[PDB]
Amino acid sequence: PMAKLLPRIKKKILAAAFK
Repeated sequence: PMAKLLPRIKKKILAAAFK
């Protein structure tokens, strides 16, 4: 998607994975 929102979500998911 042109919107960075979805890639950002993925990045946040990886961030949430960082425990």
